[PDB]
Amino acid sequence: QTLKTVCRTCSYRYTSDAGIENDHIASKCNSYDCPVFYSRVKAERYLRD
Amino acid sequence: HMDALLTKFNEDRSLQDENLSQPRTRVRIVDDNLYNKSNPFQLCYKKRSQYYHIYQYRLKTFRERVLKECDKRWDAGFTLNGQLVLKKDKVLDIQGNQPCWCVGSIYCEMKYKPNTYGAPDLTKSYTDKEGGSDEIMLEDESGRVLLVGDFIRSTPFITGVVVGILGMEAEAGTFQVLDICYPTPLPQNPFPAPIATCPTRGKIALVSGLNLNNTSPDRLLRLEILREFLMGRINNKIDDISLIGRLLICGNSVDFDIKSVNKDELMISLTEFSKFLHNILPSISVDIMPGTNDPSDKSLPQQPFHKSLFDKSLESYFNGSNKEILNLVTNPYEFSYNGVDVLAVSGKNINDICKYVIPSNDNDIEHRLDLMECTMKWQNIAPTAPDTLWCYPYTDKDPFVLDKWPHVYIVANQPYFGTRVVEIGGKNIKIISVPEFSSTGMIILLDLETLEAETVKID
Amino acid sequence: MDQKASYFINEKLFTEVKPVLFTDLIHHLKIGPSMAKKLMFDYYKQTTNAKYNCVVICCYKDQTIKIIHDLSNIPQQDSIIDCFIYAFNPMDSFIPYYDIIDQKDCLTIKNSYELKVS
Amino acid sequence: NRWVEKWLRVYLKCYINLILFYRNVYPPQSFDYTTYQSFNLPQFVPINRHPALIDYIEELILDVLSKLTHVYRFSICIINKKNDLCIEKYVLDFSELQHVDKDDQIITETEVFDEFRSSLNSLIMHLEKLPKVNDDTITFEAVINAIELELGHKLDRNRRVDSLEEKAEIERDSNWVKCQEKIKLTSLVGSDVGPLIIHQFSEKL
Ligand code: SF4
Repeated sequence: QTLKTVCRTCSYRYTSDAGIENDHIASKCNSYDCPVFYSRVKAERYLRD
Repeated sequence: HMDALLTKFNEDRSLQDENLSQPRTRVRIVDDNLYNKSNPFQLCYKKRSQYYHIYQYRLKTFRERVLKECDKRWDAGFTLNGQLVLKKDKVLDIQGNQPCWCVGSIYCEMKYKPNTYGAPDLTKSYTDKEGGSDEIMLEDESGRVLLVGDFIRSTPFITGVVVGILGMEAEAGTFQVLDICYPTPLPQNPFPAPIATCPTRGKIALVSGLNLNNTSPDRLLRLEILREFLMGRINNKIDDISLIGRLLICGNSVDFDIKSVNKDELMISLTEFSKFLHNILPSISVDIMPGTNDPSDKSLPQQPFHKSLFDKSLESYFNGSNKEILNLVTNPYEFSYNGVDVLAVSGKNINDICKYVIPSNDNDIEHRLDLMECTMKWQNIAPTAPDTLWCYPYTDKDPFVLDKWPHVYIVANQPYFGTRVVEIGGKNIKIISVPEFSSTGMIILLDLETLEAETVKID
Repeated sequence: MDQKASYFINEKLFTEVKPVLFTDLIHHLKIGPSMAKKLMFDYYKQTTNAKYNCVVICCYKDQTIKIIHDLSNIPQQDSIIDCFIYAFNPMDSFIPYYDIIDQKDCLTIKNSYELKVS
Repeated sequence: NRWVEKWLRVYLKCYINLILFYRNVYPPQSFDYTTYQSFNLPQFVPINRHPALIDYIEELILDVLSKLTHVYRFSICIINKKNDLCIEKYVLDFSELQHVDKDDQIITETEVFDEFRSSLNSLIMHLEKLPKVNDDTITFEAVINAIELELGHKLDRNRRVDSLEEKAEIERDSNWVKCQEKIKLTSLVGSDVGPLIIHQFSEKL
């Protein structure tokens, strides 16, 4: 949830001020190089268990 | 002192004229809710990216829901000098100068005043000035329109709020705000009166969560010393026991912060919670719910954690008694007293809106009291991370803020106490804002005799 | 003349020093809370060199229930009916430790649904 | 055993840091009443967090518990900055221990925590009942009156050391020095639980 907070504050530059649609755009960010993105990848690797 | 002399004066109650090896049992509590329904908010036993599909599910479900009411429950098109109020939601034909019912959802300003890998503060520069401006944008997923008027700040329809707006059009961009719409009332679940041999029924919504860090004794104080005995030994001579019913905590079972906690300090506060609950369980039966800072999914549909809140002395009671003296219930629950349906919220669902994510919609108890009035009225997406499940989040039966309306909603953990009652066209709803326990408690009786609430200052 | 209670309070006060909050009295005697108020008043009345005094809860309520720490003052409870005396403390602070106690004898008001072993 | 020196560690943590709190050797605003410093405390003991200092305290307790049969009396010495003279000497005991016997019976967790809570509350009582004048300029040091010890020579005799456990053990014998060896003495109620006889008193000047 802290990673999702970081991701939506990062993705605020593409919404105007909206916050409820921030979750899907935060989940669909794909950098090869971002220092929180891979931790969120393995976080969502955990939640399938 | 003369305080002792007051005890010397009051020799009339030698023993309160109780046998005192006779327990006078008070309540004939019905609790129709417990067994013969599935709880919608509860987990799936087979179950035991997510948010995206849920947002369109809320939007479409409300879209057919309020699609039934733009002329059935609101303005006739014969008025407005025959300005067409036909059910066009898209902004392509909103530009037609006759004002239609603009069935859309406001997502104008929702971001965070308090907080760096993603560089948030640089982005948050755009948040502060634009969010501070209170201007309202309406989105039916087809386009934004401007909103001005008096109800911009007085009526707090902050986010996820499907409304139909009525104003003299006068520009394609903007309206004034004369009227809003609502979902239809899912109908009156019958409030009973047991008129023949009236029980003088129990009246309780007491605990907002005994917020209990190990780090402070003052939160440990005002539990187990004034409470567990107001329910039974501290006496209003003797009517307090007659009013009190079955114990209701709402969230906040143990306060802690997740990044500083480990195994044994979690069991220290959970076994002292077990001490409290096994102390009060002979006196008053209890209904328990986790969900904001006690262990949870941190979602509104949240699986309540059995077998962890209790020591071995208390662990075997839920095995022995299935749901009667205690059962694990979720952050929302429909407690129904043969049709006195009441809803609970642990508070986080409205407290994040009230303090954490609010730059706008502000003209502070009398402001924040009406935010959960709004969240009751639209039955909508309050929080920022809703329903938060890897499997079976919402299967088109169980909205986290549901569609069947209660007679009282419980929300918790506010700064001050707030208790009003408002009547709507569907039913009557009493507003319950029980404060967080370190903010002076203000602990409350609820309902069910003449639908009346009574707080008492625990500090 | 119930000094049968008073010596039992005397060991727990003195021979070891863990405070009684309420529950030792109800465990020992199963007397009424009004009678427990009378007993604690009697202990206060027959105090001989208490190391420190207790503070009371107040029976007069006015939609307030406050442990008195402004002992001289009358904190919003001016037209006072009564006080229930408890929490006699050796220490600086009033904290007990909390424990499961025998209650099937001691429960003043029982459960609306009595628990079943099943 | 294993559980019994955990209880001794928690009891000495409560005893030591409570003496540190009531002598105002550290500022009281750093202290907060709590139950968790790495374990379960019997009472709410005012503990400052200060991880160098709590490292020092659990260090000293793991030093004293390392010997566990030479010690018949752990104690706390109180020294002013002004003089090295003893201001108070708080007495503790390791007499008739379970651990020396290594008896499995009896656990009695609630009963041993009950007698520990009693001895802590007695320590509270006779630590407020002496007054507060010159509340700053006080310090802390340990003292152990023990029946049969000398370990400090284990640094010597050209030993070759290989394991971290005995690295710790050489730190235990390195940290302890025998000193050279009354005015007032006050009573304290000790714990009288069966296997853990802790007959604890106090000394004044
Ligand atoms: S993961 Fe993507 S959205 Fe989140 S902070 Fe990094 S770059 Fe921004």
